[PDB]
Amino acid sequence: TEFKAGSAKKGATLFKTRCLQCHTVEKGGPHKVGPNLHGIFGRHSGQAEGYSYTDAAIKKNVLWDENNMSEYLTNPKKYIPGTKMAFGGLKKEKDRNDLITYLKKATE
Ligand code: HEM
Repeated sequence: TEFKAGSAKKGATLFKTRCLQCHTVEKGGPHKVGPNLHGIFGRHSGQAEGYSYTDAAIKKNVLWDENNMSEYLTNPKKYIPGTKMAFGGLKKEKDRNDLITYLKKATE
């Protein structure tokens, strides 16, 4: 145990305000700046087909679980140096918790 469940509603609104800009979550959603995230959890870093990932991502070969996702969310480039993800992070564990919740839920 190292991650706890937050508000999905709250997660939904954070995403729209901080991730929507570059990503879709729906099944059959298009990749945009960032890849479609439908089905992320269970998946390894940089394997969505038809998406052009940096070398960095592929090489990392992360198992997208809720826990990893939270560390990544605090600081992407930190986690996967060279990554083309241009996001500062989420310093608050409470905002991250909400988000992963939303994510866990909406990319399923
Ligand atoms: C919002 C805070 C947000 C989330 C959530 C998010 C998720 C995310 C993941 C989990 C990946 C890696 C997935 C995989 O391995 O297939 C990923 C990668 C990229 N993203 Fe992202 N991301 C969020 C924020 C944003 C924003 C605001 C942007 C655009 C300015 C963006 C874009 C990208 C890009 C580009 C990548 C690919 C990295 C690479 O190939 O090196 N994301 N995102």
